Amino acid sequence: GSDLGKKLLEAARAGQDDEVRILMANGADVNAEDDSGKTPLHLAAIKGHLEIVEVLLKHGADVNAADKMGDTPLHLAALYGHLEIVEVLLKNGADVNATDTYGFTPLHLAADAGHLEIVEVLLKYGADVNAQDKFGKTAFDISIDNGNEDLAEILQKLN
Amino acid sequence: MRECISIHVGQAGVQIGNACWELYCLEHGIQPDGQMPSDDSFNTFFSETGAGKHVPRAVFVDLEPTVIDEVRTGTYRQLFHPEQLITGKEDAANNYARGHYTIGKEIIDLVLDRIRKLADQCTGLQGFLVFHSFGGGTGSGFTSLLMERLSVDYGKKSKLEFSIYPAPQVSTAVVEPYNSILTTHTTLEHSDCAFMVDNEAIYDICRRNLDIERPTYTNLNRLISQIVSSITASLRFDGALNVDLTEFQTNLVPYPRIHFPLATYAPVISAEKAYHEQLSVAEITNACFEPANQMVKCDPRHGKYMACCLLYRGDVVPKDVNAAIATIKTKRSIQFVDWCPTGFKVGINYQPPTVVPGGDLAKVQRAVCMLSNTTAIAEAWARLDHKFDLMYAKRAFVHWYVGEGMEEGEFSEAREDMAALEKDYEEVGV
Amino acid sequence: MREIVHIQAGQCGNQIGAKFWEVISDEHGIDPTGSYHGDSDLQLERINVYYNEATGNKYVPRAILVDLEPGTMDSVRSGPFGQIFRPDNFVFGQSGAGNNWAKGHYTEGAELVDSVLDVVRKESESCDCLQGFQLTHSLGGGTGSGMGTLLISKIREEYPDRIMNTFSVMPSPKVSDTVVEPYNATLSVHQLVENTDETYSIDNEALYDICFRTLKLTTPTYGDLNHLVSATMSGVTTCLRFPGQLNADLRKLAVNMVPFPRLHFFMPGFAPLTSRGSQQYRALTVPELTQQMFDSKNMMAACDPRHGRYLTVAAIFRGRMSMKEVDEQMLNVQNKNSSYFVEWIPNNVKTAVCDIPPRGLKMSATFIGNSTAIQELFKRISEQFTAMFRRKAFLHWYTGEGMDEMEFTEAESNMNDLVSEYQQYQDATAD
Amino acid sequence: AESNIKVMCRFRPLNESEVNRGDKYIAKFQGEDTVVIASKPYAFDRVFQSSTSQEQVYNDAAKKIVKDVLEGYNGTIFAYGQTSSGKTHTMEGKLHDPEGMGIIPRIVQDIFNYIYSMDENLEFHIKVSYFEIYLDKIRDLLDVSKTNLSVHEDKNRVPYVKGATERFVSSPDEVMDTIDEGKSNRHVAVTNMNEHSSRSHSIFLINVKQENTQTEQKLSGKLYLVDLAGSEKVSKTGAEGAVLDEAKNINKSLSALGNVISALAEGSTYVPYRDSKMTRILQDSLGGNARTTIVICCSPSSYNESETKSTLLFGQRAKTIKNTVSVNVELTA
Ligand SMILES: Nc1nc2c(ncn2[C@@H]2O[C@H](COP(=O)(O)OP(=O)(O)OP(=O)(O)O)[C@@H](O)[C@H]2O)c(=O)[nH]1
Ligand SMILES: Nc1nc2c(ncn2[C@@H]2O[C@H](COP(=O)(O)OP(=O)(O)O)[C@@H](O)[C@H]2O)c(=O)[nH]1
Ligand SMILES: Nc1ncnc2c1ncn2[C@@H]1O[C@H](COP(=O)(O)OP(=O)(O)O)[C@@H](O)[C@H]1O
Ligand code: ALF
Ligand code: ALF
Ligand SMILES: [Mg+2]
Ligand SMILES: [Mg+2]
Ligand SMILES: [Mg+2]
Repeated sequence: GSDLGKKLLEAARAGQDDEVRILMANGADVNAEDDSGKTPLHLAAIKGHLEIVEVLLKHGADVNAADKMGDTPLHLAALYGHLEIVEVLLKNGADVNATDTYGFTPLHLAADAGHLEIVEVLLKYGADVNAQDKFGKTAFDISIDNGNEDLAEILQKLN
Repeated sequence: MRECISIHVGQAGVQIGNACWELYCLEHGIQPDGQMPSDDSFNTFFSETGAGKHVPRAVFVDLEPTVIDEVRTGTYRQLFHPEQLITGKEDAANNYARGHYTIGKEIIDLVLDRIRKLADQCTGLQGFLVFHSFGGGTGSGFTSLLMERLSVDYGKKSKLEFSIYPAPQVSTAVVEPYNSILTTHTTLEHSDCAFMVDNEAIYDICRRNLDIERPTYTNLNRLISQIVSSITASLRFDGALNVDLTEFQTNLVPYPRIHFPLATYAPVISAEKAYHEQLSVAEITNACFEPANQMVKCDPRHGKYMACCLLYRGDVVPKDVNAAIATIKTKRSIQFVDWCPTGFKVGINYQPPTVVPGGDLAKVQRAVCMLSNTTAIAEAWARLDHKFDLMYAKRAFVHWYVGEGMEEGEFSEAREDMAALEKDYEEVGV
Repeated sequence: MREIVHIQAGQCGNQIGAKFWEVISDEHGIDPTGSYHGDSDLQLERINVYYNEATGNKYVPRAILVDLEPGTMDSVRSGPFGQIFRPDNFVFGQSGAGNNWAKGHYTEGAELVDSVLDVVRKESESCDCLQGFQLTHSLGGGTGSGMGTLLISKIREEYPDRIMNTFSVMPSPKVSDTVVEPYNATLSVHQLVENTDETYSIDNEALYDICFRTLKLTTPTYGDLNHLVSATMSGVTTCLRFPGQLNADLRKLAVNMVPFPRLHFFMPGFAPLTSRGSQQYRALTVPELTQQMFDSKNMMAACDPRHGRYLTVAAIFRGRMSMKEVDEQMLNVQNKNSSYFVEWIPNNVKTAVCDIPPRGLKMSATFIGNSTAIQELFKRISEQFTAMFRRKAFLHWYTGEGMDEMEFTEAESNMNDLVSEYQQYQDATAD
Repeated sequence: AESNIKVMCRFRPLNESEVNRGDKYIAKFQGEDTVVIASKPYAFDRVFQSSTSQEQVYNDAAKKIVKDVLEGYNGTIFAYGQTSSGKTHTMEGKLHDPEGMGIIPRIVQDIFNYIYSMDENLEFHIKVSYFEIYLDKIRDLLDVSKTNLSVHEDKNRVPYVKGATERFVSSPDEVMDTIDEGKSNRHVAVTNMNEHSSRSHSIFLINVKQENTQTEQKLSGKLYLVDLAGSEKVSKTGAEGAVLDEAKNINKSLSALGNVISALAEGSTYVPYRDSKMTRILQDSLGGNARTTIVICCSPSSYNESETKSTLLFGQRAKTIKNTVSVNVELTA
């Protein structure tokens, strides 16, 4: 949404808390997209900017907004290891089992990234342990493939 | 008749050679094409062709072509025959090992073949004058290789050096102390007499005496050329003193290893000095005993003399000289070793010093060059040895030499030889 | 020696490489058609170091352009100086490496490597006296990093006596979101420590920080970062490109800069720092250049030089200035800051003054430092690497390409030894 | 429990070249442990005079390493010296002449002779590898196709040459056939200093693995038996061309060996093992888990005084280095 949109995406990725608040008040589109289809929420979920994730969601950002690769902010906070953001998205209606263009789920991404605590929280919220990606891999298959013993033990019980 | 072959090695050697040969031509009235409208002693340094052209008895060698390319394209391109200007493709990269081994061994045979062709034109070859820097890979490594090979091919034939001692003001390599020690160790038993020229001493004289804010190699070489010409005038003109290469050794070298005389030149006056008239024989003689006019930075007052030669040129009378030496005796604390004839050796040439037309030096009615073997010169070795020690203790840069086929033992050996040399200067005149 | 063979690999390599060729062609008075239209004989004196003289009045970069992705090649050809390059020297794949070092090093890269060597051999065998190779690439991607290091090893095997020089761009989270960049950078550093003679550590962390903090560019682009890279590349190659005494070739530079074989990672620095096509004038003085060039704010590697000691330094001043003033200012800096220079390497700071300034500036200064503070850059990468490796994150992407987990362990071990070696010389005393 | 590196000095009789020139025997000897060169005494763990036999050298240098390897320890024996000081003579020797053979063929025999004596309920598994470091490349001496093997790290970050021919031997005869094969691939050239100058660093590795059928206990022992090439001045060797290129590389790995020792004797927090490939292979023998004996070779000629001094001072330095030696487990977490 115009000049305000580019500025909102920049402020969200830079972690400019106050500058995000100002642009919102000035009417910047909460869901203004970047060249990759990422909204200020995806950028804040990549960069680990919790306070910004919260202002954006309070100002009605789309929690399930998918970029051009089909990734939601949940897929991104799970990949980047941002536990506190993963808990915030889930508490605000994030699709636990959202699938990107590669058949990846936030669970595939947290397993591949090796973020034990994120996997524990995704499963709590209903992540499908049996979900297969376009490579025909489940979160458990990824865990054994990476040679992650801790994680494979964690996923074995359910799978 | 009494020929002397000059060998100019690497950049410093070649560039100093350019300055020396330019000055020799002016001194003997030889034009840049080898023609002279003016037998005579200059024949020791110049051969003559059937066409009446006078050709320097010299070889210019460098492992890279750029410096010699300037000689073969410059003023004086007709003075030298192309065969006496020898160049490779790749230099020694400031590495003694590349000069002595890797790169140098590729051109050594060709250089000896060219010196052999020059020696074949000599009826009474005295020996060689070798010009090189201590710091460069070619100047250090190639010179030591050449010196060893010349002792094999020429045996007992005299070899004198004009060595450029490194100064940080103008240094191009961090490894110069390594290259200096390695070349000194390797060349020591192959050289009869070596005149070190400290680039810092020359740099300071240019700044102080010639009012040159930032001296360049052009500035340094013009002044170096003046001292070289003074030392070689005894061979190129008809004198009584140091008329031959053997006389240099007899008069300046009391012990084989202690073969490093100190040169002091006076007067060094700026071309901008307008009202300030002509210096007396006493004034120029006094100037020889002052450290600021020295070719090497060191303190003779802290050392002992073992030989002294005063080479005057121009409007100088023997009565003026004797009067000056006598006053020096009553003045300065000028101490000679206990085992030595306490006396000077005096040379007088009636030709005033020649200056290059657009040069920094003023033309003087009378000049003097003092050649003295003093234990004070050991201070120059100590400075260099200390820099070597600092780096070597950490084996900093050593990998570069070892990679080229040198052994670490050669570094220890070279440094032990320098320590023995420092010990020799200490023992001499105890 | 004379000729340098230039290789450009991957997106970053080709973008920074292309900028290098346009900056140096302008300095040597060469237009986009290859014709010399300059007005100084100094511009052509050492033209043969980077250019081959082709039929007639034309000059052609001795450059090989490599990518596993075709798009970058098209962008280079379409560029200002795009037509200057030898058409047969563009060696491109169709697949890409997908930011995977293993695809670049063992898979897709290995399939393209021989086609590249065919072209490098042609350029090398045409040399009267080859100095060696200059590679531009990033360490964070797949091609530049994996294939670039594969090329380094292959070229070294065939040319063991030639100098291997790189302009290696270090990744930073500030400019790229790619998760696996620490893996790609650590796997590459392992290759560089063993296989290069000299590496210019061009850090995106530092480039971003200069653009944001000093140049006040709120959202820097690769165009902004590349403007600092091209100023640096011009500065560090001045000694190779114009007649001069100091570090005139790749080997003399290595001999002056590298006291220990593994410690060949340079921290470049530049002054004045400027933004793209912005005037300007006001020309910095010699004390200003001298101060600014030694400041943490002017370093192209995100390390504080005051946190370490300089083993060796090469300083290049460009423009018409007093050589006396340069000598005084340079001596002042090392007398006042004695503690930042190792006492056991005497006269370890070498200065050069080139009369030709770069375009847009009347006066400039380039610094090349071999500082123990570079360990800060390697520690930053190592910390990022271990955080991921400790949890075996993304490992199957690499092992799936035939790599072994042990290469990760070995690469990490090697980089930590490099850090440990820098620390040793940082603490060393002359005594 | 620890114990320093054992350094033992061996002087050879003056060679023909030496004798057929001036050359004075410069070494003087005090007791069974001191050599005196230029009134300076250089004392080692045991000094062997020129007259010393191959069986005498073996009995005092190795023989002890055989018990240790069998007990689960790691053993390293390497011969260091200047060109033609007797390195290959000490280590290889007349491989088949009973009185004339070196350390390696004697270890090979005494390995099996001790084993036949060992517990009947002890299962042994001996494998051997033989390779050279010629022109700074790890060339297999039992496979000519394997010309550039790589040094890699094990789980414990302990370097090892990955992919060398590992041959399971069962008899001393089986080992000798492979040493014969290995020797007959090892690069040799002619220097003015030595007619059969070794041009690579010979690494012979015995890998003994033992399991008790009742104790379910397993032991392992890596036995390194390195014949290094010698440090050489071009002046002395007359080394030109390919011979000199060989020399360039020998001096490089060798100065690196010295750097590793220097570092360890000085206790400098670093140690540049990552400098030569050789110095990474010996990494364990040098700082850690191996009982190491260095056999330093010297020429008693006055001609080779400088170099003999430098070999002695390496020895002196090396003798101070304390190893951190323990038994090898072969454990499963
Ligand atoms: N006086 C004087 N010193 C010079 C000159 N050129 C170089 N030097 C000095 O000599 C040393 C550098 O050695 P070079 O002669 O340039 O090198 P090289 O002999 O050509 O050897 P490589 O280039 O390494 O093959 C430094 O101490 C320089 O200051 C010159 O023309 N005059
Ligand atoms: N300075 C700079 N860095 C770049 C440029 N393009 C990409 N990068 C960086 O290079 C890395 C990505 O590698 P890239 O070159 O795209 O991969 P490749 O094409 O597979 O080699 C990241 O760290 C990017 O920040 C560029 O033009 N300039
Ligand atoms: N202790 C010794 N007694 C008698 N001859 C010896 C002794 N050591 C060496 N030699 C002889 O000296 C020569 C060179 O020895 P060698 O081991 O091959 O050299 P290197 O030390 O370079 O490995 C051989 O002919 C060898 O038999
Ligand atoms: F172009 Al890539 F990883 F091959 F960015
Ligand atoms: F056999 Al050698 F040096 F002569 F090891
Ligand atoms: Mg040169
Ligand atoms: Mg790309
Ligand atoms: Mg041998």
